[PDB]
Amino acid sequence: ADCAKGKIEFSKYNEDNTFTVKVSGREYWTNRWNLQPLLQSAQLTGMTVTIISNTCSSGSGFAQVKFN
Amino acid sequence: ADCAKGKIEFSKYNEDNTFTVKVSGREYWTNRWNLQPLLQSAQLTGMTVTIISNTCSSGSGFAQVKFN
Amino acid sequence: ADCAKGKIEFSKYNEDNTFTVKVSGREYWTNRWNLQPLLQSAQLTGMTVTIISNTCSSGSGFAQVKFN
Amino acid sequence: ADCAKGKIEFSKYNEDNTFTVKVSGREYWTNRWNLQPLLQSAQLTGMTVTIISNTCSSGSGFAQVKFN
Amino acid sequence: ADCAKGKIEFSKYNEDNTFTVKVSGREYWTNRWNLQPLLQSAQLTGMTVTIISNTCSSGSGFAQVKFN
Amino acid sequence: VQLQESGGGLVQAGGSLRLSCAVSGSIFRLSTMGWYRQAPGKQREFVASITSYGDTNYRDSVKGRFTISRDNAKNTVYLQMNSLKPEDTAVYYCNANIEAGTYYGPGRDYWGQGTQVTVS
Amino acid sequence: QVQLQESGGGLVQAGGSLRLSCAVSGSIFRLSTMGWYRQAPGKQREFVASITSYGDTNYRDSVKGRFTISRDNAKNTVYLQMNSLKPEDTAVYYCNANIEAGTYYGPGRDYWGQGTQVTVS
Amino acid sequence: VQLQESGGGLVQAGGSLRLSCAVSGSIFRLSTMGWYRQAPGKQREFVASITSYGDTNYRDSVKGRFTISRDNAKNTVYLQMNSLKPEDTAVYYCNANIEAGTYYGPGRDYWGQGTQVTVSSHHHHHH
Amino acid sequence: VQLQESGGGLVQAGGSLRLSCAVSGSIFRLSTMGWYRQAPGKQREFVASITSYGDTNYRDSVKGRFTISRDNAKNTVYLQMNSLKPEDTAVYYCNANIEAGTYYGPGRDYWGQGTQVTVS
Amino acid sequence: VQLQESGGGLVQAGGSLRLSCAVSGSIFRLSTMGWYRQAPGKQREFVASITSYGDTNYRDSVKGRFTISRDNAKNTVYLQMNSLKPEDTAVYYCNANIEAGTYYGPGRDYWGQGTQVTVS
Amino acid sequence: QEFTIDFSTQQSYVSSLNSIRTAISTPLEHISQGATSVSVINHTPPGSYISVGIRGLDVYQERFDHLRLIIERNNLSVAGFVNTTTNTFYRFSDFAHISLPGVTTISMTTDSSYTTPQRVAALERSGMQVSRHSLVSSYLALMEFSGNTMTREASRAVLRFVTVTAQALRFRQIQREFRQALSETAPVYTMTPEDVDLTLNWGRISNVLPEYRGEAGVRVGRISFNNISAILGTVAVILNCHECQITGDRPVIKITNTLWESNTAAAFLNRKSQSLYTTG
Repeated sequence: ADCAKGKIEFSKYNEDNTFTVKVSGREYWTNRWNLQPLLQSAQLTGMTVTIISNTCSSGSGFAQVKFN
Repeated sequence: ADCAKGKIEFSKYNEDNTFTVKVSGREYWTNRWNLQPLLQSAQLTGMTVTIISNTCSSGSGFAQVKFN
Repeated sequence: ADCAKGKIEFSKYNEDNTFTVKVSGREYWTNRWNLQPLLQSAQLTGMTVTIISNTCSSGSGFAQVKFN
Repeated sequence: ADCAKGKIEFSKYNEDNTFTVKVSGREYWTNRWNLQPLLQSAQLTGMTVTIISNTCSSGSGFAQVKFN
Repeated sequence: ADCAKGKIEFSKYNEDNTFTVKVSGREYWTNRWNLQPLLQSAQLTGMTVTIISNTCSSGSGFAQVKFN
Repeated sequence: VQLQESGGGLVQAGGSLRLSCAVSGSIFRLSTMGWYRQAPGKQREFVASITSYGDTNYRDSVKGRFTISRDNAKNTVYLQMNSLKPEDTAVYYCNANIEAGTYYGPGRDYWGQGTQVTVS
Repeated sequence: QVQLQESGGGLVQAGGSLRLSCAVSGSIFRLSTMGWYRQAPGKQREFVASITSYGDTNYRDSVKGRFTISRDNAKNTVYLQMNSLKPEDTAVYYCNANIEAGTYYGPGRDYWGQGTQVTVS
Repeated sequence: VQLQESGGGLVQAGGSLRLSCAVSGSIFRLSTMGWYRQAPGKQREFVASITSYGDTNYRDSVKGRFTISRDNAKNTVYLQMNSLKPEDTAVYYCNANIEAGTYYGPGRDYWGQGTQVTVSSHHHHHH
Repeated sequence: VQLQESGGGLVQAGGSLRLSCAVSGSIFRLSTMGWYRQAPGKQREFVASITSYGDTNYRDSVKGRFTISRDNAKNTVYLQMNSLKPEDTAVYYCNANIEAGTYYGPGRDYWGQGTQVTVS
Repeated sequence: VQLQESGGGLVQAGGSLRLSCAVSGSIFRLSTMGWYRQAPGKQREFVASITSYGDTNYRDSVKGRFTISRDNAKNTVYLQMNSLKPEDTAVYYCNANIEAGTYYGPGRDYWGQGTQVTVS
Repeated sequence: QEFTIDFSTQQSYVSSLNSIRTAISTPLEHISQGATSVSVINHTPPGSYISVGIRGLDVYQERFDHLRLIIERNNLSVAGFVNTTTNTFYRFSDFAHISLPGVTTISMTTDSSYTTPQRVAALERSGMQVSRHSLVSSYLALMEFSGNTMTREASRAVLRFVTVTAQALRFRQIQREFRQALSETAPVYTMTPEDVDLTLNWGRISNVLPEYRGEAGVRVGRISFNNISAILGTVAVILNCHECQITGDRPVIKITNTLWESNTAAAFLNRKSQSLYTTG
């Protein structure tokens, strides 16, 4: 499912070593470290990112992203 | 075999920790994490990327790429 | 708690491999290795960084950062 | 010995996880995973790379590079 | 001791996997892998690096750096 | 690191229970949460699981009847058992299983004390 | 939580055709060079055929030309089309998943299927 | 890598002790610093811990009375124990656990030697 | 992963011989290739190695007579042995040692099956 | 990987000696280098060490009299022992210890053979 | 929208290029230094073209004043070339949209993309020699042409006129180093791997330069501009950004006192820790 599609509004590095990102108006977190430097770059240059997941509410995990 | 030569239309980070990339008309995946920053970089700077596999249909895997 | 919000004035790689960062007027360090390229990126690109910890005196540790 | 000096013409990620770089008109590869982002960044940004090795012929390996 | 302040004139990847940097007029090497792409990002962007060490003579090792 | 499952006592066949598991927040987002079960005498069995990105899985005997969910804010897995059968009687163990792609060491696999569910 | 589920194969008269197939758990399919190994009664385990993530096929000489290995990365499954069999090709055939280097999962680790009987007359 | 603990000894019930534990610099900032105790014939149990970012956690029996702290300058952890009860008599061990997200050796756990706390009843000696 | 030695056999003291070792592509560029030898009776000793960037080392008693080399394209190490003395009689083993800075599998060392060199 | 030490021998009290240890280049820059001694009967004791970045440390019984240093071009460490005492008699060992922050293959601690030092 | 390029002499060449530039584009406020400027092509909607006749290469006489080049206005891409003798305009496949009145129009099989005339000719730009002789030859190569196929020597002839018209229109650097081959002695221009790298990065440079403000340096891709007078001495006219955008919405980042294409910066700030490689 395409949960959100847009620019990364902001991003948080968390104490549990997960990475949170804010797309459209909703927050999403990923526990995959590999996604950290890729996502911070998409945010740097306003790359349109699209978070994919099974649970699409704000506060949900993902481990799938399309970079446009 | 030279499977697709062109610039990366999109990238995808997958749930199984493989990276997917669209070149020419066709999707390809790699299971090599080393290639993830290298491919995101080629996508960011419009590099002509050339994807080398022994199997060329869309949905095939690769572990060898030329960056121009 | 939000300890300091601003641009990273300087940053420092330490001999115990921690990473110190100076934000607002105060110095904060982190043991998180993933945060190292993330912070240096935020510095170079002038991202607004907000540091989050449970102790906020200059010289405290943190493992949580907001990246605007 | 100094074997080649110039900009990286192309670079290639190989199936054995090594990285081939082309400086002057000759090809060199390395097994050092660390050198992968360092070299590709030098390629991306037009840095002058000088490859250093004991065997200097095209198709030779290296693990020493000067970056200007 | 602040040993050298200035911009990275050149950097070199060594065969023992350590990374050599040249600041002011002098050469310094670090064995800390984390420091390599951070030092490269600084060389490219002309960041002012101040190398910190107990021995400040050319060809001395470091494990502490300040980035401006 | 600590897993506290609760819920579940006795229920007459054809009814519903909701088990919950409180997971210590240091590893909750890092793992696919699971539920195993063990009948007296037999050996422990998969029941359901839920990855960090909401992907579910169920043993066959249970599909269509049970559903598993996460409340990511409260660090808990819920297993909703509907229209139960006598074959579902067992001790139900909460399980936390670190996903591939995040690191945490050197654990990786964590279990709860269990909770007894009886159906007659 | 990794499972290799084989199917197909049984009895067939010499000079016949059998299609073996292994369905791999999703977690490690794209990470693995899939293969087939056989064990004949009386002997130890022989390599048969294998295909990398990137479609590169390898074989044992006494099989070249006759068997062909393949992947459907969609169905997460691996095929061994066996053609023109002969009594020396009688064995228990194990499906193999072997995790590739540069995957940060567990390089070189081997997984196995339960085993399948293939007999030829 | 050394963990030097100190303080602790005899104390009448209701009194107080400050345990302190001094860690090598190599490992201090990388560690959640803990205090575990072992009462004779029982097993080593959690008492308190503070992470590198100052997040404190206590065993239920000790909330309100014990309070743990870091001094990042002196590379030491302090456990201040107030209004001690005889249930608190044990050998207290300092712990240094290397946090998820950072790395030192193959060593992910370091321990102190141990140090005896005795909480003592008013009809007892004293010494 | 395989390593196949070749060359070597009977030669007269003073004559020469060229050893060759074919290595699997998966690990050739990843390793410093070496030649070790074990005389009947004795324990296995270092003869020559060349790294991936072509730095060559030799045991003292072999300097000048033996020279090691790589054809990075045919994936093989060669050990040209000139002026063969009778002290050189031994089984020669090909050795692939993966280098600090690169990675393959859990193994860091690979050996050939050995080839015999006999000198009169 | 080789540690080869030298210097040491008989010397009268108040006298001086200079130890030196030659390290393999593959790990020399990766190491903090140390000297450890062991008396007959007693167990190994720390004497002095120097980090890759030049930070030195000494057992306080040896302060003021010994100074340790590196020569990064020769890949060697020295210990300059001045006004030796009888306390100081022992077998000295060179130590190379890989630092938190670099990586060499599975070996993280290396020792040299030993060199005898005697003070009458 | 009809102009000429006068190959008679050094100064008549730049007069032609400049007269076309002033006509096509307006200067940038913050990149001027002695009437020489970097200017941005005007909005023109949307398949607008210019026909630029090649008028020179004969020096003494007035031969070869046939053959005109069609160039789309916003692109500075060459759609095709007319043959004013036979009155037939040979347009490339990918340029179907733009049509000029009267002249016959022969849509061809192959497209204009430099990958194509390099493959079907022989030479590649970079190493490529362009002189006054090679232009006469390249002129006769296009008069002798008919069909919709594209020969080897006609693909050579377009690769040379592309380099000295639309290419040099774009980059003052190519103008300067080529105008040499026009005066007495035929010095002979050689297209260096540096001029070629400029033509590939055209669109990227275009997106960056509008945001420049006396920032000492400029950094885009593999290309560096140390001061305002290295921009000025290299780039002359740029695309209009209002192809242009690769992936972003942020055109630029100011790092220290340098203007980086934010995309080039992003492509070396996305690396993992580095100690993380040891986990292979």
